[PDB]
Amino acid sequence: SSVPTKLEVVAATPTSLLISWDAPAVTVLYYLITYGETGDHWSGHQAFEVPGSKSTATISGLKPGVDYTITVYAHAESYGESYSPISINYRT
Amino acid sequence: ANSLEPEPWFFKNLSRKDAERQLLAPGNTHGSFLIRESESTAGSFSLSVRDFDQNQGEVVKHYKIRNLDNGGFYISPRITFPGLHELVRHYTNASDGLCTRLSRPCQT
Ligand SMILES: [Zn+2]
Ligand SMILES: [Zn+2]
Repeated sequence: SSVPTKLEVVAATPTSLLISWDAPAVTVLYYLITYGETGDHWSGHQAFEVPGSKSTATISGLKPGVDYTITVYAHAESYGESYSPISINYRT
Repeated sequence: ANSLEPEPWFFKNLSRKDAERQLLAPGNTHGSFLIRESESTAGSFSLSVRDFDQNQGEVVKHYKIRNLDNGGFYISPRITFPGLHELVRHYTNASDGLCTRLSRPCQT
């Protein structure tokens, strides 16, 4: 099972997405969120950090009509292994 | 904390294309690697690695090392490291999602 759970888009424009997820019981210092066109190799994805107290994030600067894969990685320590990530797909 | 200048795998102001010609110089093979600082934005690093051949041609891949707010670094969001030294030893033990295991600093 993954941390967090219930990743979903909750708002969309042609160039941005708002995502939200179920607040986890376990400790989270920070999330790492990656996004990029489905099919692209992971090493070309964009990535950014949100603090472990937020349960939403905004992804902007997207191109319309593109399939994005969005993945959320929860980190329970300053350094080390994430929990099992959670991932969704969505088209702008 | 100035601990990168003695590292044999660290190359100060080295461009992506100079990293490729450096890693394609004689004496390197798959696993040969370097970390370089970006020439424009100080503090942002890349990992360049000599890959497995493709279609009898030599290959060099590049990975952005990304910066944590807490000062650490990561390539894959699945594992984060307190500095470049731990990042390098981790990917020297296993490829763990990189094209190839880091095996030898780039030979000059
Ligand atoms: Zn729902
Ligand atoms: Zn693409």
